[PDB]
Amino acid sequence: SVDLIGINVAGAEFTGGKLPGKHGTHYFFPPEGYFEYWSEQGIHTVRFPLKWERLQPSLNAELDDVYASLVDDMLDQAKENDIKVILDVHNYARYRKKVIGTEDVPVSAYQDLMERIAKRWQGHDALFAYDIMNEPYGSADKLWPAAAQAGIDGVRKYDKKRPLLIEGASWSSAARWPRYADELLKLKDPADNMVFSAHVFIDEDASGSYKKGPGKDFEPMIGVKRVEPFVNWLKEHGKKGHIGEFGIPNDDERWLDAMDKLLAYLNENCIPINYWAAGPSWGNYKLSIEPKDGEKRPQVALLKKYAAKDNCSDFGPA
Ligand SMILES: OC[C@H]1O[C@@H](O[C@H]2[C@H](O)[C@@H](O)[C@H](O)O[C@@H]2CO)[C@H](O)[C@@H](O)[C@@H]1O
Repeated sequence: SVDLIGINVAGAEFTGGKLPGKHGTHYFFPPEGYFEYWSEQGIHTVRFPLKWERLQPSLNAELDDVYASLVDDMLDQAKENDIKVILDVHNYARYRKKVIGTEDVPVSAYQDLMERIAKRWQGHDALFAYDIMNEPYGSADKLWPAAAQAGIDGVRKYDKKRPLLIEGASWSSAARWPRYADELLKLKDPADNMVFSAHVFIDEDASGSYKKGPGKDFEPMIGVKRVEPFVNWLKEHGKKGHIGEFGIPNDDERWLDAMDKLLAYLNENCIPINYWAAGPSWGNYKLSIEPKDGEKRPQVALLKKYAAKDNCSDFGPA
């Protein structure tokens, strides 16, 4: 099913500078019992970041069985708790700091990664979709459309049914989406099941740092206004959409009001959201909705409120 309400469960992509790194020290998968809390809160879809270099420490070669087995176990526990998972290659269109499409990371190497991801997990009932790359940016922007096509071709060799979540240039900015997304119109999916996925924060520079508070003259519809360029481009071109990353601090009611207004707008257009972020090792991270003693998480009640209003059967907009 297409749930409008989902969460990011981050941690497996942490500490990108430590490769391969050590599980429990540099990166973190959900412990056993982790998904139980979110299942009882009525959350049934999870977006799960992964690091390409840990999945595949050598281009064009087999996946690392140790890290991939941690993914196996995660998907099993999601199935235990009635959760479907979006796998997210959280790599900014780069492998070991080099852009997909340059000499050292040819698009064929990216295609090989996605072939291997799809081959290993297409048979897993808990797998919902592939977010084939998180936030292309910078020098990756011009090369990203060609990379995306190779990623699509790779998955479709082994999985011809699941949705493919296609992010855009410029950190997949929702507010800036129409400036660059026309180049994504050339993408071809034999299965005709692509969904575009933009990201939005409502701080000053949309970086999600929230260095400052809402400030005076704060516009509660700011979240709606920053996703309107994305949703209107989807309507103009007859495409389907998704918001794969959005989060707010827990310390100002004005943030919550804007998140309510955003979720209402997304509901009216059948656009799913993945809140950024839950996860087992976030510590004091200001956007975390993971339960923490000496923290309250008023974003969760808002998510649950709109999960009960979800009467969409497919990705919108209409
Ligand atoms: O949006 C999350 C993403 O933002 C990056 O900051 C961008 C920002 O998105 C953009 O709106 C602004 O104009 O430029 C900055 C970059 O200088 C940030 O670098 C990422 O870590 C983050 O994932």
